[PDB]
Amino acid sequence: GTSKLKYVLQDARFFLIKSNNHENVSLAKAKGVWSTLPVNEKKLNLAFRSARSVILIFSVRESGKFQGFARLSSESHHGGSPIHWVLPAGMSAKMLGGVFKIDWICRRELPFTKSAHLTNPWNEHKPVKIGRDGQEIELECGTQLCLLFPPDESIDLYQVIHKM
Ligand SMILES: CNc1nc(Cl)nc2c1ncn2[C@@H]1CCCCO1
Repeated sequence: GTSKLKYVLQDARFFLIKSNNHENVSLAKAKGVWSTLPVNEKKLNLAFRSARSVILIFSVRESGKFQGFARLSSESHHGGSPIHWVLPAGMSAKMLGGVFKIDWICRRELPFTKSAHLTNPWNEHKPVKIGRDGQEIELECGTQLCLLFPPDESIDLYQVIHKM
């Protein structure tokens, strides 16, 4: 069903996450972690304290799709297990040092063609697929985008709900 998903998305904030490569999104799905550039890291840390749920919606650049979405379960933290990110042209591990823990809500893909009817008020009502890494998505647009994804029947949202 969709009832527990709607409960998790209640009063959530949504952020677009753009990755330069598929390898880091696969690593993120396997390990439950994400790292971003310092400007977005500060934005996400502020949002984590302010909202019942912060939702990251992932899109690999040039893929024409979203690769899934996840809930932040922690603020960023330094040290800890070193994540072996594949680094873009000039993106040292120092610029990705903060690690957020995340709980995946959906690991299924959604092609951009299926979201063409959704526009983001916080990006000049451009289609929601358009936006820079870290772009915030307004509540109503973000909720409807997350409901567009195929159900991920391998995920049990019971444990996610207890962390709210
Ligand atoms: C493990 N996290 C990341 N992995 C990769 Cl490949 N790229 C990233 C990541 N976080 C931010 N970016 C941005 C996307 C816009 C252009 C500069 O890079």
